Amino acid sequence: SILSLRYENNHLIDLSRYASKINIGSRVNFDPIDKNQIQLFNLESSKIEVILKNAIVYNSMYENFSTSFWIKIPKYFSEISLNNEYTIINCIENNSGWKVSLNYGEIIWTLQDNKQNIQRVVFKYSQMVAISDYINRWIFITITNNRLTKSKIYINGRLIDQKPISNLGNIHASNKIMFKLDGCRDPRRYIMIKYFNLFDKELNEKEIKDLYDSQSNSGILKDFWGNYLQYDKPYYMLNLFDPNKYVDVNNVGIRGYMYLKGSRSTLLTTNIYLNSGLYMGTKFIIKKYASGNKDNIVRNNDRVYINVVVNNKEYRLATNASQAGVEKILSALEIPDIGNLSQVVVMKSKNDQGIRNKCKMNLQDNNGNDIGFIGFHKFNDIYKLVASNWYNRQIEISSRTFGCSWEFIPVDDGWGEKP
Ligand SMILES: [Cl-]
Repeated sequence: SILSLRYENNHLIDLSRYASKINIGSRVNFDPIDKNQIQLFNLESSKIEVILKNAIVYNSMYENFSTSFWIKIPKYFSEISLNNEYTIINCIENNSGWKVSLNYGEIIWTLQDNKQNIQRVVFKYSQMVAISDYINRWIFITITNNRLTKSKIYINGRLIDQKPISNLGNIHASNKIMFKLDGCRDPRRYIMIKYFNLFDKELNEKEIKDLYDSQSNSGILKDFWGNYLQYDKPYYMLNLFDPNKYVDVNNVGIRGYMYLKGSRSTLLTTNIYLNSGLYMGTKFIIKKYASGNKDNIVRNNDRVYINVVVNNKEYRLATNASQAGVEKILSALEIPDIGNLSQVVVMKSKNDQGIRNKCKMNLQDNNGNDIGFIGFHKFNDIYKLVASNWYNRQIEISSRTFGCSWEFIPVDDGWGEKP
């Protein structure tokens, strides 16, 4: 790349061979979990300016170029965000160049030539959706530009929009890239952004997929928002196969069980959003099995215990694998009475090919034999949580199955639901 903006040591740096200078304002926040996760507020002092080396300033009718980054965009909460396009990444000087801008439910790429001809490619996402892949979740952006053909915008490696640009003439962009919310009327607006890159070519579909995969951190489990999953952090649970239900407990102890039951609440602000509630049901807390590692990030193949919170008390997710049948119904046990019940969970973030997939939880007995992935099964018209090796086998012979994929949802200020 010709620009690779990364946090190292105690500063943002360009890791490219150009080592372009970076000026940060006083109100830029870096997430302590991973300081590559940059937070920009709607404040004049919340800005990053890259001073491009002269050699890489864009001034051409013919040179191809691309950009990639990940972004997490908080839910739009009120009418003040309608019909308010605001720049976030600015490389326009003297009315020519490129920029990334946001609006209500949009990510916009703009090219402007030196006669002020414009082309825009746009990603549109709805806030009128039960459970969104995009609202307040880290998503991978890629924009490519071939001066003889098309601009293209990709989301998570998938082509979303393309437009011809061969009618544009000379584009003379800024020698500065300004990361800053410019013209945003929502005082509480922020963005989170990571892994910004600029490339002096049109990336192809394979390069885009490979960049998406390589930047996915796939040896690390992720929460619903795309942040690293953590130990000792309460999470509300979502089963991806039956997303309108939430987890509940039918009594503590081995003679009770955990189950999925309908129906998520409705969150609404008239004409702004209409979503399923996410802060529902029995919270789970992931506990370390292994001694000796201070780190609170949950990694692929980590062994864990799962604690369940019921009326502000913790219990242990567990089962007696001796019960009849392949599907082992899970219970919330008193921790002092866990005895030799099966409770160790292997956490999984990636497939046999090292590609990220949704969180799976493989229950093992105390000898480390698989009891199976945690999902659910219907007994007596109730969707009880289970561990079942049937899931493991289906994955092993198909590489795909349904019911044993989960999301962990912590409270996040980009979502705004009241718990
Ligand atoms: Cl504990």
